[PDB]
Amino acid sequence: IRTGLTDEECQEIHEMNMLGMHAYWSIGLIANALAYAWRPFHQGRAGNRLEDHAPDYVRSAL
Amino acid sequence: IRTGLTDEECQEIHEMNMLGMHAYWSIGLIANALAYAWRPFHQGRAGNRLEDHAPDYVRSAL
Amino acid sequence: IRTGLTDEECQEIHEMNMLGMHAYWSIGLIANALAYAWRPFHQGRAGNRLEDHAPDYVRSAL
Amino acid sequence: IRTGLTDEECQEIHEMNMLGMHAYWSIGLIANALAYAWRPFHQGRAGNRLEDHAPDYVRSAL
Amino acid sequence: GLTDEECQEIHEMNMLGMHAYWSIGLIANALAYAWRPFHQGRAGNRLEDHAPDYVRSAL
Amino acid sequence: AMLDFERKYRVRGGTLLGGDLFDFWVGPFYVGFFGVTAIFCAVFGFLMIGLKAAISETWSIFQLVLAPPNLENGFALAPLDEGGLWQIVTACAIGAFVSWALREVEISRKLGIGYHIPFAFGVAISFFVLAQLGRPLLLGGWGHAFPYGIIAHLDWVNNVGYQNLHYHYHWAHMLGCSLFFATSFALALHGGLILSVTNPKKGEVVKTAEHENTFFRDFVGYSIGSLGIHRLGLALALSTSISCIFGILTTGPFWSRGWPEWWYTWWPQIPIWNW
Amino acid sequence: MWKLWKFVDFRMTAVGFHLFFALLAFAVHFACISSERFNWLEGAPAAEYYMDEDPGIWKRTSY
Amino acid sequence: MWKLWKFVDFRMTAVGFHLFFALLAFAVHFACISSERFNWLEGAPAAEYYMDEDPGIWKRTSY
Amino acid sequence: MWKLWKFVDFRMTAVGFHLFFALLAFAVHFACISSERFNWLEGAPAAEYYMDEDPGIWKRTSY
Amino acid sequence: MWKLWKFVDFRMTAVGFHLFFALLAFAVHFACISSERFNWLEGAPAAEYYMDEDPGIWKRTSY
Amino acid sequence: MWKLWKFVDFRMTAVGFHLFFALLAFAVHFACISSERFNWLEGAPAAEYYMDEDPGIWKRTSY
Amino acid sequence: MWKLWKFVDFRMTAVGFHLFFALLAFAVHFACISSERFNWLEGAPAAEYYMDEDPGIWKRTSY
Amino acid sequence: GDAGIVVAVLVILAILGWPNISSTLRRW
Amino acid sequence: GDAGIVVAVLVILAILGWPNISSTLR
Amino acid sequence: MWRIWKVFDPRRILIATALWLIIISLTIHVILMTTERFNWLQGAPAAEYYS
Amino acid sequence: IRPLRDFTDEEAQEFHQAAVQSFFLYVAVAFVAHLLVWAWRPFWPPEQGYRLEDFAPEEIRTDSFYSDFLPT
Amino acid sequence: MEAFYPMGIARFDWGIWAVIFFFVFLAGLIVYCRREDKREGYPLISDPNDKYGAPRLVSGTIPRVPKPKTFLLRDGRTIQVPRQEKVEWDRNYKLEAQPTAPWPGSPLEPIGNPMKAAIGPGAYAKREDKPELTWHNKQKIVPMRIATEYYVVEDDPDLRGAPVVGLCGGQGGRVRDIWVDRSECRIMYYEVEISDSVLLPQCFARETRRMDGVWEIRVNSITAEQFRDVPRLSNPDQITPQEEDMVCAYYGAGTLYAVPGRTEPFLP
Ligand code: A1LZM
Ligand code: A1LZM
Ligand code: A1LZM
Ligand code: A1LZM
Ligand code: A1LZM
Ligand code: A1LZM
Ligand code: A1LZM
Ligand SMILES: C/C=C1/c2cc3[nH]c4c(c3C)C(=O)[C@H](C(=O)OC)c4c3nc(cc4[nH]c(cc(n2)[C@@H]1C)c(C(C)=O)c4C)[C@@H](C)[C@@H]3CCC(=O)OC/C=C(/C)CCC[C@H](C)CC/C=C(\C)CCCC(C)C
Repeated sequence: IRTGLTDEECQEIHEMNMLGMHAYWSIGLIANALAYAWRPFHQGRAGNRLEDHAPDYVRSAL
Repeated sequence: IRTGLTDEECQEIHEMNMLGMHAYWSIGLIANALAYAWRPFHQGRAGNRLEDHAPDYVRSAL
Repeated sequence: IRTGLTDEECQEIHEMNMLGMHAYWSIGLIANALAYAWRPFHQGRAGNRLEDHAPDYVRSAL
Repeated sequence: IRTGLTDEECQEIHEMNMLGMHAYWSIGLIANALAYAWRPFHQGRAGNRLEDHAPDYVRSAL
Repeated sequence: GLTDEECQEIHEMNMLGMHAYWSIGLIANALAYAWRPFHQGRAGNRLEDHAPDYVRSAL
Repeated sequence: AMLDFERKYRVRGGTLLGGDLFDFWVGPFYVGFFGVTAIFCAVFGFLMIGLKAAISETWSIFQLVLAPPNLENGFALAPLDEGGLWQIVTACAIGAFVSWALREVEISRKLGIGYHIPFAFGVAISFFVLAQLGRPLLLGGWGHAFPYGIIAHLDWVNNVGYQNLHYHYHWAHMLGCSLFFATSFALALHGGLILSVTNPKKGEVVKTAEHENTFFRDFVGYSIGSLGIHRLGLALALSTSISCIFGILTTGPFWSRGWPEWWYTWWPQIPIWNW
Repeated sequence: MWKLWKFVDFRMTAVGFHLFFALLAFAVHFACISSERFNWLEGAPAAEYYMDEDPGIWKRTSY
Repeated sequence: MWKLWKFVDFRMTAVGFHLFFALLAFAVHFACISSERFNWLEGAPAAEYYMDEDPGIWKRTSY
Repeated sequence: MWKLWKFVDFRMTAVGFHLFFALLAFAVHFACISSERFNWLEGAPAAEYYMDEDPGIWKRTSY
Repeated sequence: MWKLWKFVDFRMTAVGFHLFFALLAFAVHFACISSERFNWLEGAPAAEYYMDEDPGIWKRTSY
Repeated sequence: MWKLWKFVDFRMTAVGFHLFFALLAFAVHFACISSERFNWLEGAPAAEYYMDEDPGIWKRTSY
Repeated sequence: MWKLWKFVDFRMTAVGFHLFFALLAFAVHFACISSERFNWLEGAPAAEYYMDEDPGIWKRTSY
Repeated sequence: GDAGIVVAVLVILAILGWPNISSTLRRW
Repeated sequence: GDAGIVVAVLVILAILGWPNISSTLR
Repeated sequence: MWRIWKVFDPRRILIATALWLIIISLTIHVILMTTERFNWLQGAPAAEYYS
Repeated sequence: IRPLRDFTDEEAQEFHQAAVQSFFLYVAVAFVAHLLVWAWRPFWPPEQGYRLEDFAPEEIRTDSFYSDFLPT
Repeated sequence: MEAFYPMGIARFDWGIWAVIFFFVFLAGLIVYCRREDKREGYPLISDPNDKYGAPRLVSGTIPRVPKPKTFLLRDGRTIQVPRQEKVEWDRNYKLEAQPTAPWPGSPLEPIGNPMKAAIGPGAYAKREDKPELTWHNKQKIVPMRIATEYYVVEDDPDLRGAPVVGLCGGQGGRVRDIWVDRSECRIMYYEVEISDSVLLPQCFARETRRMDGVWEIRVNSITAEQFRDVPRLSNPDQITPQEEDMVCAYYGAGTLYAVPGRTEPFLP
């Protein structure tokens, strides 16, 4: 029921856990900002389907 | 729960881990930079489908 | 195995390690350079498909 | 390697065995002679197929 | 373990076996090559390319 | 890299073929000469599978198949692009399975245990051999054996089953499906029983053989016991492999009509109820 | 939440999270590949390339 | 994170990372192979060979 | 990495690397075989035979 | 519920909830993908883009 | 390499080479049987029968 | 080579040789049966019956 | 050309990564 | 042509490697 | 590099190497058999001849 | 504990010398074999390639390395 | 790459997604089963026969060796698996053998008589030295001279007094009594008196009906002489799991070491 870790062991585990979690969180946030600026993830009410905005000759995989 | 490793063993394992992780990381960043300069991974709003930029005789697997 | 590897034992293992890894690395680099001078691995913007450069009678596996 | 039966036990077993085998043999010879006189088992050079000796209207299973 | 003289005997036996087989197989390959050389010339040795079109080729 | 008790048993001897030259361990694996030959046949057969993937341009474990030659080829050696690769891999698979079973014989000798495991594996190998040799011999060519593709041998199973219209009705298929279902049923029962005895609710003591015996006596009226469950399990799985042998060797060779028609041929006409 | 490691094994949590995030990176890259807009491997044009006004995300736009 | 090896086995971590990166290098190389633009084995032309403007990535280009 | 063998078994590492590189060398020689340009066994012509100019790799060539 | 950990295993509860919420996040992102209105990967238009009035949710609109 | 058998067991080396050479002889004879040029069992003609010039090996012959 | 039996079991050598030679006698007889020229059971004619000269084996014959 | 640059770079890496040269950088 | 060359090379190798001569150069 | 024989049995590495050599030798021979130019058994013409 | 046969450092050096010489002699023999194969038919394609279909007339049957058995 | 509402988009469908989820569960299940596999013999130990030391981090940890499992027993004992008495038994196990070669993975050749070495097929585990009881605290493995309630069924041969022959056919002894498992209702051992008494595991005994009509026990594992060296029982009328394990291991030793040939291949 208890891991048996001391408070100091838990605190060093937690500082590593915070560093890893928040480094991954921030790198992922920057990555998602870059991908969102590349192509916004969520369509507007008009959508972002190529069939609805590109001309007929532009093929769309639907 | 504890691996039994001392602080010295943990630190030398960590020196080796930082070496391997960051060497792989830098070599991979250079490799991805080379591949990105060869062909950028992410298409622009125009895309990079051959069908959309190349003439009809340029066969496209898409 | 009643004792772990000594620094001497580990060092003589790593001597062979580095010899093998770096010899394979250099021989592979030379082999890849030879194969690259034979036929460059990465296509230019024009590509290197035969269908895009060879005449019609030159059959291509696509 | 041996059954352990005495000479007299083997002799009485053999008496019963000769009795059974030769009684069966003679009864079978009488039965086969009766079946042979009824219809000889082995055809002559002419055979004994109905289709070869009977009129056409006599149906034969061959 | 294997003694010095036992390794000697094993060595002569191994030399005899390998060299006898090697020489017999070299003669066998020389005979099969003289019969029909194994490796085709630039023209190849397919029957279809050289036979007069009525010789059937399994190829 | 070695079990807490492993070194206590890692002794020389027990080899069928290999002496002390191949009698060693690489990591956990015992090698033996039959281990060497099993690795040879396995790696060469996988390299021939990769060769077929290369020549067929099929670099998909699912879409790639080494199919046997055509039926018109008969028993002849085929071109590697026309079933010859399948023949090479058939030899490789037979060799690898036999070498694996013989390495298991070696391991059983070294451990002093019976040869039951290599025997059961050899029953499975016997299925493979009779399917890839017995069916060609019965039907007159390597093309009647199943191919070597993860998904494509399923297509062969489909087509060979549907050659007899409704393959479910095959007597050997009915028996063997019953045997596979009984094998999974009995493996579920047996694993569940052993775990139930050794993992009761938290706070309960580990139960005994009497507990498991009375469990199945209370449950279904019969308990087959510790020895009986393993004997029955080996029997069920083996018998399902023999049923597989009979099924693959009879569908086509011994009945070219539908298995529904096979059932109609005898069962409805059994004179006790055909009137 | 350092005290979480008094009751929840950190090795379990970290190993499972790394396994799940390998799973999830594959899953999400698969989702991007499955989207024509987001399949960088096929490089389809974005609809913004052919639109004139910004489509928005929460912007109340009408046809 | 030198203290991670007080709690997490480094041999497990390094071996699993090397196995996963072998698998992932294979998977990523195959992902490139699946892509027409990036299949070096087939050597298809790049679309930039056929457009006289830089496509960009975040350039906000329009038709 | 000279201290790696104090922790990670060198026999395991060397054997596993040799086995994985055997598999990978098979996979890569087969990847060349799968490529028309790189299948040295079939010996298909390179597209450089039919183009006067050097295609480049990073060269910003245009149609 | 602070006394629930006197009677219910917290590591069991937390691990189970994290597993279940991983599955449920997958299933719910999936339910969004299953919807034409909500598949951001396919990016279909919203019906509000074409109708000139707010549809509402509880608004008692009439045709 | 006189002392090789002092170290490597010659007896099993010879037994294994005999088994492997039985397999190899079978394989090589089957390769010859598969070859139309070399299948003595079918007895197909040699192309040398129907060609006036010697085909040669390494002869640098031309059409 | 009389000393091979100081090292190699003659009983199993002879048994394996007899088994392999039974299998090989069957295989070779089946090879002859498979051959149309050599199948004595079917008794097909020899091409030498219809030839007007000796074909030879190493003779440099021409059409 | 680009291919010549790649081949030269690979050769240079092979020379520098050669054990007799890479081992000059050992620091124990 | 060169087929005779290969045959001669193989025959020479067989003669040299024969035990009665292979042992002379032991 | 001789110290690798303190790490690994020379006999076992020799067995693995001979196994690998047999495997790759047969694989290469069969691969050449699958080719047109290098299948000596099929005997196809070479492109240098312009058959 | 103590192995029956021991493999000393000098014995390891001697085996490594013998094995390196054996490997290099084996590689040299294999290289001579490869030189013979290359002189027979070079196995590195030139810029024009060496596909027989690219040089032979259509009366010469040329079969591609790739087969159409699995159109995937 | 069409959308497939409500079944997905491109290959991001729920066929493949239930496939992925089940493969994730199957991987977790294989990991769980591997951890359960690591409840015996783990953590791994490298081969002591090694010119190099032991790496600090040992193999067999990719699925972590789980926390030792607690078993509550009928006798009131709380045992912990891996049982440390077994681990220390393996650590301090007398080998009577040497590695054939100085590298890990080398087999062990016994120094002297391998029948008495308790090495390899003769090796045995540390087990309980108190005789096992049934649920009703009755002696679980008991001779029929004590458990008179147990009888050989009528259709089956009662081999009390039957000859026990060894590998070479020599008379190993005579069956004094049959040891049965009360819980399993099976013959566990044949007590074989030698002209002293030893035990013969039932799976090491072939009850063969001679053509005389006389039943005997054929023991392929060991010879008649080696019957004298079977580990004896500390108490004649009871056997502990340790003694069971010793006797079975002695006959397993015989399976490879009873005669010089059976440790050798057909062709070496
Ligand atoms: C055509 C044909 C071909 C080939 C060929 C072959 C064979 C046959 C083989 C091989 C190999 C091998 N490779 Mg190679 N290749 C190829 C390419 C390549 C690449 C690319 C880039 O692409 C890479 C990176 C490789 C690499 C390698 C390794 C990994 C291995 C080993 C070597 C070494 O050692 O290293 C060493 C060497 C080397 C090369 C390595 C290094 C680099 C550096 C860092 C740099 C990187 C960069 C990057 C990635 C970027 C890209 C860009 C583009 C523009 C996009 N490969 C081609 C395609 N192969 C092998 C193996 O596998 O083994 C196992 C074999 O067998
Ligand atoms: C149709 C109708 C029929 C019949 C009928 C019947 C029934 C139903 C039955 C019988 C029998 C029986 N048989 Mg008879 N058969 C028949 C014929 C015959 C023959 C011929 C050849 O053909 C034989 C040899 C017999 C014989 C016999 C035995 C083996 C058994 C037993 C019995 C006795 O013992 O006598 C007895 C015996 C006796 C008869 C024997 C005899 C020696 C002898 C002299 C010697 C000489 C031989 C020969 C072969 C000569 C040939 C001729 C030619 C070819 C010209 N079978 C028919 C076809 N079954 C039984 C049984 O099997 O049981 C097990 C029964 O049930
Ligand atoms: C339409 C069509 C159809 C069909 C088809 C058909 C035909 C033709 C046939 C069959 C079969 C049958 N199946 Mg079937 N199916 C159906 C379905 C069904 C069902 C349901 C639910 O519905 C069920 C449950 C069923 C099942 C069955 C069973 C029983 C069987 C199978 C199994 C086997 O065989 O395998 C058997 C198999 C075996 C034994 C195998 C062995 C390996 C070897 C050595 C081992 C090794 C290997 C390897 C690779 C190694 C690995 C490595 C690691 C990984 C590292 N079904 C449909 C209807 N079907 C067979 C027989 O007959 O049997 C009897 C045959 O022939
Ligand atoms: C076409 C072709 C291609 C490629 C190629 C290849 C091969 C072959 C390989 C690879 C890899 C690898 N990569 Mg790559 N790529 C690619 C892309 C990519 C990406 C994207 C997103 O795009 C990423 C992120 C990656 C990354 C990576 C890693 C993870 C690994 C390692 C490296 C390292 O370590 O570092 C390196 C790292 C790195 C680079 C990263 C860093 C952060 C960064 C800056 C930040 C940002 C991010 C993000 C995500 C955002 C963006 C998006 C948008 C839309 C804009 N990859 C392409 C598509 N590959 C490898 C592997 O897998 O291993 C196992 C291999 O083999
Ligand atoms: C196209 C493409 C794409 C992408 C992509 C990718 C890849 C490839 C990857 C990724 C990721 C990842 N992401 Mg992403 N994305 C995307 C989107 C998204 C979203 C949405 C909403 O949409 C989200 C929320 C995400 C998120 C994420 C995370 C979770 C991870 C981790 C990282 C981090 O940490 O960051 C960090 C974190 C983060 C970013 C998160 C944040 C919170 C926030 C503020 C809140 C939220 C909001 C919401 C939900 C609302 C809705 C909206 C409306 C509807 C309007 N993603 C797209 C679609 N990716 C990764 C993974 O998986 O891991 C493993 C990877 O690999
Ligand atoms: C009495 C007594 C005796 C004996 C003895 C003895 C001794 C001591 C010895 C011997 C030997 C021997 N053998 Mg004997 N034997 C006897 C018999 C016999 C017979 C009959 C049947 O009669 C026969 C046939 C025999 C054969 C033999 C062989 C196997 C060997 C040789 C080797 C060689 O080869 O060289 C030589 C060398 C060489 C040849 C080298 C080879 C490259 C490699 C691999 C190849 C591979 C290849 C591949 C893989 C690829 C192809 C493919 C195709 C394309 C597909 N024997 C008697 C019994 N023995 C040796 C050995 O083993 O080694 C170690 C020795 O030492
Ligand atoms: C057509 C048909 C045919 C044949 C036939 C037969 C039969 C049936 C048999 C045989 C054999 C045998 N071979 Mg022969 N061949 C053939 C060819 C050949 C070759 C080539 C060159 O190609 C080789 C290398 C061989 C080799 C041999 C050995 C290894 C073994 C043993 C022999 C001895 O011992 O001596 C002998 C030995 C010897 C000859 C070896 C040596 C040289 C050296 C290294 C050099 C090499 C070179 C190279 C590879 C390159 C050139 C080519 C080009 C392309 C120009 N084979 C053909 C194709 N088979 C056997 C076996 O397998 O074993 C078991 C048998 O049975
Ligand atoms: C009635 C009894 C049965 C039984 C019993 C039993 N099977 C055992 C043992 C015991 C006692 C073992 O003791 C042994 C073992 O070690 O693992 C536990 C073993 C094993 N069986 C395996 C696979 C298995 N077995 C199956 C069926 C039963 N197995 C029946 C039900 C099935 C199917 C389809 O039902 C499968 C896929 C492996 C995991 C392992 C062998 C490894 C090998 O052969 O090495 C050799 C090593 C390798 C890598 C083999 C590669 C050889 C060729 C060249 C590779 C190409 C493969 C083929 C051509 C096969 C056809 C492909 C299909 C797509 C068409």
